[PDB]
Amino acid sequence: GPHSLSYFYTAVSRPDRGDSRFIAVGYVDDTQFVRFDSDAPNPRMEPRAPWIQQEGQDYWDRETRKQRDTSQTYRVGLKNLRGYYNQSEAGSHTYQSMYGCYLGPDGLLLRGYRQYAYDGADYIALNEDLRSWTAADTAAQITKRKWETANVAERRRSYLQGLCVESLREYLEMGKDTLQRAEPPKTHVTRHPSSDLGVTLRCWALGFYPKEISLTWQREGQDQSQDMELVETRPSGDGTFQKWAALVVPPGEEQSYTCHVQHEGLQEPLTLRWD
Amino acid sequence: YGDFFHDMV
Amino acid sequence: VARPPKVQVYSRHPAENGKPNYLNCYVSGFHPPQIEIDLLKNGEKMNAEQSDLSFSKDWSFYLLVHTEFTPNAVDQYSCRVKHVTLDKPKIVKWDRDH
Repeated sequence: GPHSLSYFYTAVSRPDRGDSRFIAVGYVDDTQFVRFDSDAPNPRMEPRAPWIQQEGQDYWDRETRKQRDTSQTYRVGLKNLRGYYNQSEAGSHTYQSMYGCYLGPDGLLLRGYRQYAYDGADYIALNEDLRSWTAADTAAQITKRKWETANVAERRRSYLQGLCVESLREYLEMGKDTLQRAEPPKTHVTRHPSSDLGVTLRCWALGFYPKEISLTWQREGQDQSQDMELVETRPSGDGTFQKWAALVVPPGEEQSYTCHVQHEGLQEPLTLRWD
Repeated sequence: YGDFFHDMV
Repeated sequence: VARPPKVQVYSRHPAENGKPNYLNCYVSGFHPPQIEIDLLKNGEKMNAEQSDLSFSKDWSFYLLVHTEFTPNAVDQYSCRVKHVTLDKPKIVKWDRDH
């Protein structure tokens, strides 16, 4: 329901090359709008949505500076993390951070977050109150004390309540013709052979935005998600999304099943069945 | 706009 | 603790022969991020674009590999994925029903 601005950072160690790679991407809701890649020659923050291109040179210059500095600290940090976990230099390891703000209906911060992971495991996270940290193990406790001594939480809280929300608001207006116009799914049902005593009915939702959607199968109003195949919502490639839900039903019994679609761009729930 | 401040594990 | 990739192969629009389309291979839920995702035409690697590395709320990564294609009645398409969690490459064929 509420809009969000989020950034996703990935740093990976490369032992063979004796260096690391840092990749940052930025999103408004389900729409990517910037990237940074330390591996790119002369790396800069680059536009990845058309509406962000109207930002001036000061924006691209200053965003690029931020990422270059962040890239270096995440590279050095990979070295620390290997020492914390008694790891050799032979293996590759992965450090991630994500952070963002959700826009409340009053224009205030609904919820902000800042979290970190190492080799796919929660490492440290800013608590809901935006004033303290939770560390996952004895290694993360080293980081927590460093950040407490340096008062890092106050800066993260200031960013999340302030610049994050005001940036979100500026971006939503700049790209309002796409970011604030919900595209409803194009829906249909198909039938396919399955096995003895059973044909498959597949309910398609195609070309919708934003990503959140509800696809359910009902047999006389009763939810069938137990025997249902529900695929992960997937990108269309043009900024919209797709999803389907499929169910095996008895032959001749097709018309006793209904597919129900809920989407923000529909404004009224839909029912449909096999034709 | 990205968060600026020094980020050191 | 490494997580294996899930793979979907699909067209941007419902396929009709002789009409230009887009072919997508969406690979998600994997960790670590090192991966190789090839879209294949009759077994041969296509020079398809790859999205910027991103990840989900559970820290697992996702990538979209995609390219233009005009489906017909003969050409066969698939997606081939190699990841440290797979002892053999994972291959998913494209059909118009999924």
